[PDB]
Amino acid sequence: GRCLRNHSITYKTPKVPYERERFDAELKLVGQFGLKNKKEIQRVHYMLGHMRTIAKVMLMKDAKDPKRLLEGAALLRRLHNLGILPRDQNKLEFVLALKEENLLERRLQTLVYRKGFAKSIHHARVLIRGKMIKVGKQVVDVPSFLVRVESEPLIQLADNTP
Amino acid sequence: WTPVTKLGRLVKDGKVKSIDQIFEFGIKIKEYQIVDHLLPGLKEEVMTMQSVQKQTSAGQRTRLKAYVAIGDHNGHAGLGVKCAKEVAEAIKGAMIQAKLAMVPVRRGYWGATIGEVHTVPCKLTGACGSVRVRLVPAPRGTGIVAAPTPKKFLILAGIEDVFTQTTGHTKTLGNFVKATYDAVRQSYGFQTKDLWKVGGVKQSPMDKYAKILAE
Amino acid sequence: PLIEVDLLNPTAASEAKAHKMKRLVPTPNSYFL
Amino acid sequence: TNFPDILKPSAEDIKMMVACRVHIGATNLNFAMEEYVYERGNNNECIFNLMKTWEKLSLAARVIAGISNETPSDVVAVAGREMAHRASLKFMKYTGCTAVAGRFTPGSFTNQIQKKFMEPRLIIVSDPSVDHQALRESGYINVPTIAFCNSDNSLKNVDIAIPCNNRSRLSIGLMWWMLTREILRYQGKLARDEKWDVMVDLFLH
Amino acid sequence: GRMYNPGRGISRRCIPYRRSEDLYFLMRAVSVRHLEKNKKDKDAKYHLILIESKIHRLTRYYKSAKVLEASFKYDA
Amino acid sequence: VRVNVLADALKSITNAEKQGKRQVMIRPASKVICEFLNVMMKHQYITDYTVVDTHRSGKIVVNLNGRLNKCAVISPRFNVTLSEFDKWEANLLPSRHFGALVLTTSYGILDNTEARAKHTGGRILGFFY
Amino acid sequence: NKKIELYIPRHCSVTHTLIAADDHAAVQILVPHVNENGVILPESTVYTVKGSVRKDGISDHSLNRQFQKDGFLKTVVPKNMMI
RNA sequence: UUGAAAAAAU
RNA sequence: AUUGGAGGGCAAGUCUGGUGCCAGCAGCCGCGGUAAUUCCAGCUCCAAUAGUGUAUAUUAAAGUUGCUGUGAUUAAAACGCUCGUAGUUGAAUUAAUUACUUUGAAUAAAAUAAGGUGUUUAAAGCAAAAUGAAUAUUCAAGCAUGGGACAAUGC
RNA sequence: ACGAUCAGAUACCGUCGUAGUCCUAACUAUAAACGAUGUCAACCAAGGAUUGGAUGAAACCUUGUUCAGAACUUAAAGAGAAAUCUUGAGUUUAUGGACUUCAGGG
Repeated sequence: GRCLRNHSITYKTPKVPYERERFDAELKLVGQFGLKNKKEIQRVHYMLGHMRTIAKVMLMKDAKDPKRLLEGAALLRRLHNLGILPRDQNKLEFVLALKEENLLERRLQTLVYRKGFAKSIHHARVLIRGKMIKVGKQVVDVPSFLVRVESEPLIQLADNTP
Repeated sequence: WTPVTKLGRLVKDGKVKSIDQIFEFGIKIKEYQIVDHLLPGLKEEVMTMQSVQKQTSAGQRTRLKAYVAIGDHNGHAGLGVKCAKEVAEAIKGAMIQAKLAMVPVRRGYWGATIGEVHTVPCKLTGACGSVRVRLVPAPRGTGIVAAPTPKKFLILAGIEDVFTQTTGHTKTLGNFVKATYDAVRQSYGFQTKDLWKVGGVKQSPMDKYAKILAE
Repeated sequence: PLIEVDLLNPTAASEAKAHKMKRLVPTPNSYFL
Repeated sequence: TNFPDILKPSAEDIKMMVACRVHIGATNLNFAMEEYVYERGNNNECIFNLMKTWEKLSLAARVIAGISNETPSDVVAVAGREMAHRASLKFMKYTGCTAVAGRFTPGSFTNQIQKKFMEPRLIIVSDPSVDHQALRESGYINVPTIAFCNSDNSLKNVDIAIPCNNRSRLSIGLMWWMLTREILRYQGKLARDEKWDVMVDLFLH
Repeated sequence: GRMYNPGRGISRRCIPYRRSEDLYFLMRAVSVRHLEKNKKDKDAKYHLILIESKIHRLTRYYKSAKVLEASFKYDA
Repeated sequence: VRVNVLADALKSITNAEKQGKRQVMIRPASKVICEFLNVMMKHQYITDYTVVDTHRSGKIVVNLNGRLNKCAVISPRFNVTLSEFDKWEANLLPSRHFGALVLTTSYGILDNTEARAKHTGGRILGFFY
Repeated sequence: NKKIELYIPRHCSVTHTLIAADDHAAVQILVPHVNENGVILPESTVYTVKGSVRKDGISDHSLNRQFQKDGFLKTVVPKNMMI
């Protein structure tokens, strides 16, 4: 090793570089959210696969397993307040059933769309990047902000940002 | 229209409502119009176009061989092959064979019965020629981990999660789909633990309704 | 063979034809005169 | 029960069965026909059990009657030997069952496009050794078969086998006569309390 | 099968279901070692090795069983 | 020679079932063979069996009922830790709801399901679908 | 809503094994119950035989082990041949 | 009885 | 905002000028001898994007190094045959160690998986608005202990 | 070494003929040394016949049972790329009976 500070990757390119079925199925999602490139498709995919691993690994063990009680509940607990999983779904099996549209729907470009500020999802990029949007008490210029459940009634416009 | 077989008349006259009832008693579908009645809106796909040749005294008698796989995503799929001079006819000729060769696709669970079927019930292997395809159940999240050739067939059968291992000359596309179809074809032939009980007794559709077709 | 019979209870003739070591309970074919 | 005392073979019925040497089978004995053979003749020929022959014949006729009493045409009888045709056609007339006299055209049960395409639900063959083609067709249509099998004929694709001499001339007419009478007897069209008006010689070659 | 030849003989004595030295006999090796007069008999020179291999296998076992003294050794 | 008596018995049973036989014979009756059948009997994969005494490790007659798809012995019995169970289930069994392993432990010849509750490991003997 | 098993497969009475959906050699024999007067009745017993068993010369002998046991036959099969 | 050979890519 | 490409692998042109088996392209099959979908170029769009090709090398592909897991009649591959030491494997049976198996003890951190925490998100950091994860270990050995079915050691 | 045949023939065809072909002693250790199929063990469809014993009938021959050996025929079954194999080349992605040798594109 060289450096004491840690680093990590967020997106991995697909194994097959060319598929006619994997471009429309991406533009149908890229055009739905008005993203910039194809990284966020993989970045959301990488995040979903990350949490899918723990649930799949934990599901193999019995209910009385101590790690299932501790790590399994802590996985749902984080998944609950993040807004990915509705509160009424409280089983480890529902984590695998989650798709990539759930995490994409919690992006700030999608939350401000449903609040009534940007008519088009492409127009919301300027508002978030221009610092017109404040989440409670802090200005935000990162469109990929995944809000929590408590902050859903808390996104609103700022007050004459510089 | 105008069936010429005993089972065909029952389908036309609205006596058999479900295709699975035919699979129960081993009745062989001999008219492709039967499937077009009980299974409307069947998804369509052409696997490949392969040209074969025969050397003659004057030249080569080239013919086009078409593999098409059809089925509904609810647990039915088929596969048929036809060779003909015309490209359009080869697809049409394989259309009938695909309908003629329907088979149930048994699906099951992996972890628990929390809703709907997603994977195969148990491990299966397709006994094609050199190509052998093995089907392994997978958890809910995992998609169809397979080559582009059998994955497109597994989509039409309704299976959404599966693990596949392959062995042989998989670059032969004709044997690849044949192996995939063969593995699924014997899904209902493996006596698992949940099929021990005999169950109820049901009369055959061709015996309850035998008198209506006797006149 | 192919026509399965009762292995537990063979007929008297069935055990009178087979090899002595191949009977259900092997017994000698010799006596003491 | 399922086999009441009424269907016991009358001594008159046995009297004619031994008259035609029905019990006398071929020399070579198949492995599947050891049970039906009581012992061997002086010149090493199988002698069928007369009691077992009647018991199999009655069971064979019971299945045909239960299936030909609402759809008589669904039973198809084929005749292989050049002489066993007359008994087959007499069986066709007196029961309404469809019959094939001479050579069996291959693909008749499978080629639906063929004009002469029958789809029976029960096939009766007079000789499995000569009617192998008809028996082999049942493997593609899920149709059970009944055979007048002999001591050496291979019992492949047969479901009900009647141990009887199928190479002589009197026995061929007799067994089909016996089977025809029982089929009517089970149906109630001719009770056992009387004697059949037709005679055995009407079925002969 | 047999120890050396590929024969499979199954003839066995059959003790009923009711309850109411070889090393010396194998030295056969002496009788063959006849080889003095028939020197070209390569067949006997092969079976003699087979016989002597048997003796060295029984002696290898009778020593462990403590039936023969550990200084035992067969020779001509 | 007869290295493994259990291997001979299990292959005889699998061959008989595929041919559709009703009963099979096993010549050498060992305590491993007898208690192996009990694990299959407790799961109703066979009806019953009968040990016949012949004073020479007598024969065994087993009655089968159309259920044993395949029973196979395993090359020398690997030491299996309770954490190593999941590796063997994912390899030797078709599905998590169908198959069953057989392990010889200090608490007798158990299966994979009843050893997990018993909380013990042991050498793997075989499996039966 | 939907049912997880598309259909309940049959069971061959000879080997007590599942019947394949594409097994075209498997037959179904129906033998009818007879009354005291020796005249058949609508009630009958459904017998199924797997195709593989048929092609060996075994379907005939195996049914006699089922016919005699069920009472439809008396003395075709001896005692030691019954299991 | 004798019968050797037919330049390269299309 | 560039690179590579627009015959197949593999997404993208049945467009136009010359060259005429020559220049050349081409990772493999291949395109070029006068009407080139591949050459040198003109227009257009396909993949990625502050990234993008090449050359070399580790890994997966590779069930083409096999414990899981290969092949040996004919594709490569059973010694000409037998004896034989080391090595490996060894029938049923019984109502002092070792191995196996289960728990612990103790075992540097960093790193892997993570428990929490709006560095505004994220990489990060253990910080802040008292907490330090029990943090799970640790292959192979060593100590203690519950069990003796399968195993080896001679009585 | 001759005589033919041939464009040539130093070969096939004909005649003659040294080593060799045979035995003894000592070397040599290779063959398409092949069943191109290692050795030991368990299971395994149907049939005729054969070599050598044993056991009943029949007064070397015919016939029943059984053991060991060289083999043969049928299969809608099993395996395989197929040819074919079945006293295995079957019991194998449903992959593990024991051991040894050998192979890694040309």
